[PDB]
Amino acid sequence: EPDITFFHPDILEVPKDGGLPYLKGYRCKKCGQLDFKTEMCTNCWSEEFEMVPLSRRGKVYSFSDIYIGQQGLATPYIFAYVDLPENLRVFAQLEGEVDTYRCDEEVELTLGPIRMNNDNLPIISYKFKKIA
Amino acid sequence: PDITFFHPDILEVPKDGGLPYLKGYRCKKCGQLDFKTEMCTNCWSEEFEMVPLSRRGKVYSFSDIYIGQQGLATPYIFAYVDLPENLRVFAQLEGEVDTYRCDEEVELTLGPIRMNNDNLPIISYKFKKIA
Amino acid sequence: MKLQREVYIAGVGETKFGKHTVDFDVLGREAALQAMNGSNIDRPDMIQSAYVGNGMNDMTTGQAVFRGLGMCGPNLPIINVQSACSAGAMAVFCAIKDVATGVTDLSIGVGTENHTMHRQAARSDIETMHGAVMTGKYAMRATRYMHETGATIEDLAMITVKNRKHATHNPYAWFKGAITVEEVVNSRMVAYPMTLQQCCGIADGAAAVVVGSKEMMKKLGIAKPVKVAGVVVESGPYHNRPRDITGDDITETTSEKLYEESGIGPKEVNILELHDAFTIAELLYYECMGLCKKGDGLKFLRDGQSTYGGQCVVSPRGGLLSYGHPIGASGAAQIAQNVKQLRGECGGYQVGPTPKVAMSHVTGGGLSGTEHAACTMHMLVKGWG
Amino acid sequence: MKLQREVYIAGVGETKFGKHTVDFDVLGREAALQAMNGSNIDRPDMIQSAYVGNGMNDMTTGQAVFRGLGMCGPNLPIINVQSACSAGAMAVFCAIKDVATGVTDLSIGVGTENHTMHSAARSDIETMHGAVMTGKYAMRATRYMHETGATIEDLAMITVKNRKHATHNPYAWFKGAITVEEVVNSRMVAYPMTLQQCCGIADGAAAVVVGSKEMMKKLGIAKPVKVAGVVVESGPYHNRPRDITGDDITETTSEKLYEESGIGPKEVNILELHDAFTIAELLYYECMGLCKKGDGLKFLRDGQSTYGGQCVVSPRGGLLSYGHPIGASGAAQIAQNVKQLRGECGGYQVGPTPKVAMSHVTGGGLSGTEHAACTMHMLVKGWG
Ligand SMILES: [Zn+2]
Ligand SMILES: [Zn+2]
Repeated sequence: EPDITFFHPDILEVPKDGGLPYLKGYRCKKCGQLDFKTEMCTNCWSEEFEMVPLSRRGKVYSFSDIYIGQQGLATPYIFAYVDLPENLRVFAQLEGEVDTYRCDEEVELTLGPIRMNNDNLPIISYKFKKIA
Repeated sequence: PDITFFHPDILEVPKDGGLPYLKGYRCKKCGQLDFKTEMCTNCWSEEFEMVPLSRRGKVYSFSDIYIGQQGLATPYIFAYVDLPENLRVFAQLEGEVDTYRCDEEVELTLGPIRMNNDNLPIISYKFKKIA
Repeated sequence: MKLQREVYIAGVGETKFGKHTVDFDVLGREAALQAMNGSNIDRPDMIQSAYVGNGMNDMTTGQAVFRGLGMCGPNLPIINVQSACSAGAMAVFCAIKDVATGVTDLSIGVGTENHTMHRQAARSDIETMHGAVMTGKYAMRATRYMHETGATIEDLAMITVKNRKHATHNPYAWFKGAITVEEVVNSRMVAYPMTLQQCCGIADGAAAVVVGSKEMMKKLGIAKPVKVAGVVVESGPYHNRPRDITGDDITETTSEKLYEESGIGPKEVNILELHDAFTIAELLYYECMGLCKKGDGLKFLRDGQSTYGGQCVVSPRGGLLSYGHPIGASGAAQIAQNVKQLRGECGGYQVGPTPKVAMSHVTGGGLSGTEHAACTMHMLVKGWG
Repeated sequence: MKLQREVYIAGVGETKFGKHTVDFDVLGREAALQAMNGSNIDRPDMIQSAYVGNGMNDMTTGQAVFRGLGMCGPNLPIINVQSACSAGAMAVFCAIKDVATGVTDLSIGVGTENHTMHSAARSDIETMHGAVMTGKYAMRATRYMHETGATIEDLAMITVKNRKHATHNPYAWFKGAITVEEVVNSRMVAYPMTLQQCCGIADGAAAVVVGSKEMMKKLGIAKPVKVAGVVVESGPYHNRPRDITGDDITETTSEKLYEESGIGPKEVNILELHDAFTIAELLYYECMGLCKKGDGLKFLRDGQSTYGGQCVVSPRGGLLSYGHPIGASGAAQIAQNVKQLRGECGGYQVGPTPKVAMSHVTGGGLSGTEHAACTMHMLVKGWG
């Protein structure tokens, strides 16, 4: 069967109206815990959630310029911990050049290729980039 | 380059043209007989005497293999061959499927057991029906 | 291992066994949660230790299992266990040991594996060098038994027929229902006399067992706590001497140690879950475990003494021949199903006079010169009035 | 885990660490035999239980290890343990638990691995996005450099010191003199982690024989090393911002180890830790309470983690000098700590003979967790 070209409908929403894409969070209806998509709440084990759209802007908590990376991935590439105001940390690749990012730098959501799939086609996912 | 012979410590092939034989080792400290080891499994001594083993044995049990190890051509036969020295040898049996029986007398023979990593046969010991 | 204090089984968990598209961690979580809810666990923090069995999925199986349940942390030391097919049972043995010793009052054992979602001995092993395959190793045991007792390939086939019959109304089993001796005998020959239908398949599944002290069973309000009468773990003796392969050195000694420690004999066992990876393994184990005398396993099977009207219903869940075999899961899966039989919860495939004594057995591995690398056996008994 | 009765370490075994042409079973056998001979055990039936740690070699590691020693049988229940890097230490922990509870009076813990003769699925969210372990640790270094003003040269000092510690250690793989410049100038893996700042993949084994106080007397152990404490934890999971210059599980494991043993971090003379990366060691000075929260950099710079300091850290040379056979490192740390307490380390023996030795391994860790597991031992002088 053909491999995925988009990661992932459960974590990333691309509005039907053509509006700006956003990361999706889920709030447990029983305990009120906010987390990324799960079958059951890690805190109370409830299976009832409400989708909460997350901020498109975050801060680079930390990052690393990768010269020897994952097998098959073109190098150099950058990845980071991006902290969102909703008190949720997202791991994501950063768009741009090596030796240009800093800790606590403001970033914005963007869509781009994260890796080649099993059919050697790019998988489109969320990334973060410097704000213009 | 990969091995083409299995194994100098277990199978002696005389250069003089003499009949090949399996090699046994008796621990000098506890008297246990076993195949080649650095140390005795029973007493941990490292002092042994080589004991040449009987070329004839009995098929304790066997199996005609139709779905075998990947790389090995099928069908093939393997067995537990019991030697009079009270030592069990696992080995392939030469011949056809549905011809062997339990407690059948067999004799030591040399033949290819598998292709190595360089796709060359590995010569080792096998057992065959006595003529 | 002698129990320093009493240990009882609270809730049990079991997933369906077959070809799964959800990994070992999801299967293990489902099993763990089912067992916790079965123990009336509302505060997960009550579980003080976790042991998880696995063979080939991951180095941190339990941590991946309990991750989604929010249980990983300073209150849950997790240790993963391996001994091939013994792993699932060793996981519950380690949980039992924590409770028996007073290290904890409430522990969990999880066995999990997913094989089919992934593309899966060394040549240095003397038998492997010479082309040994597991089916051939077991087929040699069958050939020898047939030579000594006059047993036929049809008699061996009866183990598959019986186990698939036992599994008919079991929704957890993979293969089940009616299969004739002819269909088993006519299936693709692997290594004479082992046909494809006489070999257990590679499957995915998980099971879990919650263990606690007697005070913990009162605290949790467990209606039918299943007593751990005994549990034994052994490793297989190594030597290159002739051995009677219709016998099983390690199964005989693990069995006998289990009877000595738990003052329960083999004739008192009502149900037995065995390592039926091959039809001949089950047939040989009737003798090795003392269910019948040496040489009488064939007569025991032929007389129906290992099914519903007999002395001991062997493989009542359908065994490995009906569930398939997820390496890390089977040992735990035998215990979960034995507990549901003692509780009288197996409607459709529930053993006749409700069993009061349930024995379980898994082996696992075994290089040249060993019959098996490991053996784990549990003796479980009714713990309520 | 609280010890119901006293547990002591008798003999220890340790193979050379490096690239081996003998497999995990041969290495494990060599380390178990050495530990047994060191315990005045010249026969196969004295040990009552065995636990063996491995990561990727086999499902029946311990059985393959004890096979050639004629020890497999009805008198030796063998259980193999995994938690990635924690495995060798969990093996020793399980042996200690058997003795502490009175299940046995004498047991053995083995850690073994051979990698060179032969990590996460794409379904893991961070792995999908291209995560690599070096990059994960490099983010911890980048954050620490941002918060303390630490440089790549300061990070490099961990390799310099640990290779220096390993110089006269015949068991170590890489040892001797290396400058800061050579470490900093080596191939960049993930900024600021260079090749020389990362532990390598290695082969090796170690074994620890544990026994009751009565068993120490029975075996005639001259210098029994007392197990003051041992703790196993699993790592908390959440997707909230975390201080990555901290370590949730290492902090809670160490504090539980101090509470149970009655021994504080300032009393620790030597420490073997999970130095898979230079940054890990430096962060662990703080996480373990060897110094205050942002003082790890000052602790390193002042020579407090080397000879003559508060605590000689990685005196064996750590993972940066031995390399890292997954199943073996946890056991190997304990074998070396025991020999340092016994004053048996010749050319690399720590100065005032240590009386308190601590060890730490972690292992694994999916997205949302710092590590999947942590195992820490507190060992003390048990003679005099
Ligand atoms: Zn909730
Ligand atoms: Zn001997």
